[PDB]
Amino acid sequence: DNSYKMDYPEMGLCIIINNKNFHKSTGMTSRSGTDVDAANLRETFRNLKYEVRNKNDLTREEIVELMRDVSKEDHSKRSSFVCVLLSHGEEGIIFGTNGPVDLKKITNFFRGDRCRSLTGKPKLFIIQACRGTELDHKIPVEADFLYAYSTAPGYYSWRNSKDGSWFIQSLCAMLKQYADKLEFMHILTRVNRKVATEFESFSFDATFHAKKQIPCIKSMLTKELYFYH
Amino acid sequence: DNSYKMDYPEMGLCIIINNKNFHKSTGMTSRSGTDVDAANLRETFRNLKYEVRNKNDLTREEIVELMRDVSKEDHSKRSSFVCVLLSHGEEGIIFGTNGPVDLKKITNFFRGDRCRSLTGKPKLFIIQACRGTELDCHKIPVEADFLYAYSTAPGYYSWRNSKDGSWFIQSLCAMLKQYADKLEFMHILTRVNRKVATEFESFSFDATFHAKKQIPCIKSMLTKELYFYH
Amino acid sequence: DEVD
Amino acid sequence: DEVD
Repeated sequence: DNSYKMDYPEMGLCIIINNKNFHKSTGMTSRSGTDVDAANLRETFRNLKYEVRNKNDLTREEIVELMRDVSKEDHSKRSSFVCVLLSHGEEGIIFGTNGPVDLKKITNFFRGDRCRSLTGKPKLFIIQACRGTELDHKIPVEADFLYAYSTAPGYYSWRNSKDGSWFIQSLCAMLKQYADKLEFMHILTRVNRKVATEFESFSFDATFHAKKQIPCIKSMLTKELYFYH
Repeated sequence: DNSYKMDYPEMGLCIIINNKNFHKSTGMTSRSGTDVDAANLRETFRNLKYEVRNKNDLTREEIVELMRDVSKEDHSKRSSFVCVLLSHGEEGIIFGTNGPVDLKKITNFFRGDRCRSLTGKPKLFIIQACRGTELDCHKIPVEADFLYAYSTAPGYYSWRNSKDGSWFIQSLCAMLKQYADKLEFMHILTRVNRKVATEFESFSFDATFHAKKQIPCIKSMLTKELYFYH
Repeated sequence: DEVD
Repeated sequence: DEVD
């Protein structure tokens, strides 16, 4: 009734795209700490019984091909779909190693009318990437997507080179503690509070020092989502 | 701990901006059915014990001034703040009767560092307006504790029935009436998502606009669970 | 039905 | 701390 059916034979895929090293010509810096995030996510979603696939350092062309191919798999026996993007970004954009890709292009492959074996099932996109440079089918084709953004629209997102990103480390911690207990929006709300309260940047550069972050949940889900059943 | 404190002496303000009639020079159509929405919202939030203020047909200048003034009130004894916007729109924009205002300009007045009597309290913006023309077919961040309940997905038109009111506001009020005494707010809004997505489909003599669907969009920067009761 |  |  009010909750997604999560007792299909499989929970579904968890695709993790981990972009650390970028082509020199793009002028984008290496994302130290992202391997910590990727490993944390792999273990966290493994324990939720997702079929995890980790991909590292994909070009924009490889990202689009991977998403297209995954969207053409038969997900009939799968409850849900999860994609995690770890990269540089701007508003609406995630970076391949050699240039940007529109988030819309990626998510469009999974529209209710374009991936029929995921129609009516939750499709979760978890995005650790900047969104700018500020500091501090009788159902809709866009239905059943959830975007868990690391940061508010327009804002930078913070990544610690030793500890991993504020958002991903918090997300994994909350999933570990609460996935057997809380509905997903409430888990993400705990993530919001953790990031907002427990982190503040430290920098020798006054422009970047003492800055804060709030993640942003964007839900077009039509049911409650529990990882257990 | 995990839930916003909602037992201050007052629940807070509910400001409803109801823009129906637009200056002829803007070329914007009148929004038939919006009074039905405004009345439904007034009653719904009255029953949740909000101090409701209804404003009709405000210019862009009046919207900015109203929101500035409300942000300068002392909200110390209030649990929360709610603003409902009913108008034409595009992505990031809501229309005054004489032209657009950036949503960011409106919401900025209520930032944690700019409205101190609402710092740490939930600030809810409920928006019935188009977001484009696509058809479906301190030690706290200053942006923390905002919730945007959008009628439609980013980039998309939003649907309003001239007789019944808008799909989103109709559904929102129905779900608040049924569930505000028993469900957390994100779960209420999820029920609103399902209602809009499943129970409505446009009817038009124009093939371009016929048989179209809508999904609302919850954008949450809240840090706690929100229950209207205590 | 009309759009906003 | 670095930005993405």
